[PDB]
Amino acid sequence: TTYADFIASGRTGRRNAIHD
Amino acid sequence: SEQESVKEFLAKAKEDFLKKWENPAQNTAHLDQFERIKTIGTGSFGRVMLVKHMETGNHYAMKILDKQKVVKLKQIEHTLNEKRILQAVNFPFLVKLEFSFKDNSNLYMVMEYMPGGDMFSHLRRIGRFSEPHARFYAAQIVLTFEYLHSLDLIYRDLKPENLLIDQQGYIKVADFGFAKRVKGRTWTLCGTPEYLAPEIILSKGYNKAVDWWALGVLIYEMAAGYPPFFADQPIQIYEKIVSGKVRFPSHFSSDLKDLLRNLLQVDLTKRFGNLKNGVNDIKNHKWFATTDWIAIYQRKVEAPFIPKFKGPGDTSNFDDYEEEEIRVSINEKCGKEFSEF
Ligand SMILES: Cc1cncc2cccc(S(=O)(=O)N3CCCNC[C@@H]3C)c12
Ligand SMILES: Cc1cncc2cccc(S(=O)(=O)N3CCCNC[C@@H]3C)c12
Repeated sequence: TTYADFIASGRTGRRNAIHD
Repeated sequence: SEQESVKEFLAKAKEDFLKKWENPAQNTAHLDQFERIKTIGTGSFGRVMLVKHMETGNHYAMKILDKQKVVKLKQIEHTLNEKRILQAVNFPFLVKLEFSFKDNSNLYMVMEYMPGGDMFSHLRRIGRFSEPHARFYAAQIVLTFEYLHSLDLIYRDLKPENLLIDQQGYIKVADFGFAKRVKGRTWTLCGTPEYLAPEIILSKGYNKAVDWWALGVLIYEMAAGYPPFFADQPIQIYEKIVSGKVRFPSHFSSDLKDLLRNLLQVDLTKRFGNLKNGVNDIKNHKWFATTDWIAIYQRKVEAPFIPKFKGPGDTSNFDDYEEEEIRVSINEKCGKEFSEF
């Protein structure tokens, strides 16, 4: 399921803004 | 005549904003007036502490920015924008800046404390919100953006991480790091990768329409449990955003999907919020037919989720962070750069 793909992915924690 | 009342509310709000925009509040407290309790959050710019104002006993969230790090990160102008804007605005779903000041080393922004936590933590735990639940939060952002955009403000960092839940279950937008007051186009690459409109990614020159794209991303994530464009690395997210394809979960209602197709619209001549009817293409969309816009503003709708109260200074809805101590140098740093702060 797509949801299972997400929760196993690299970006499930708080995401930072991008710089410069 | 709904629309005429909104116009005059907004005209009055602009006169209020402009007075403060032109004459900003400055140096309204001092570090030594606050007891520091616990670090309750950090980004890649500084750190946020639960503090107690000793003269009143009130609790606040104090953002500390190291001036030398702001300068090295080339965030001078954005930081001046952030404070100038936040001290001028006044809306129920905007976190209140209560005091601001600076010393030799740091800038400080002391805001109202929200013990209920960020939307982000609640969303990840629960998984996804029901359509009605997502719609209650989305409504508050629609109104908030109508307010901000009317003042020529672009917000540029919508995401659940920047939304805090107050003690009535309503939300407050709580970080203005990239907000800017601009007529016409602006060009800075900023935002959060999952939430960036295609015209930002493509270095194209952009406006408030980026906020409405971002609202589509937020509604999608709230209702699905994951973002419409996700991948392990940012360049892979950007490829997905600029492709022009989105897939929706099968449980999304047909009204929700139609809303989102209109907000996640690569074509700027067709994106909702950016047409001749403006924010009214959104407020009148079928997904919003049960939303009483005035009742949301007045905070009369019953919240789907009230975080449990445990004290005005309780921190159990935030994670633990390593404590570091605030060091104030005996020499002034970056005095000229931050003179207006
Ligand atoms: C907001 C702002 C506010 N005050 C002074 C400024 C001086 C130079 C540039 C800006 S600025 O617009 O922030 N800026 C620089 C950041 C990246 N984009 C280019 C653009 C010209 C200022
Ligand atoms: C916990 C908290 C609690 N109360 C008020 C707050 C006001 C602004 C920011 C926060 S904060 O969440 O610490 N915070 C900033 C740090 C980076 N993440 C974004 C988020 C809005 C508050």
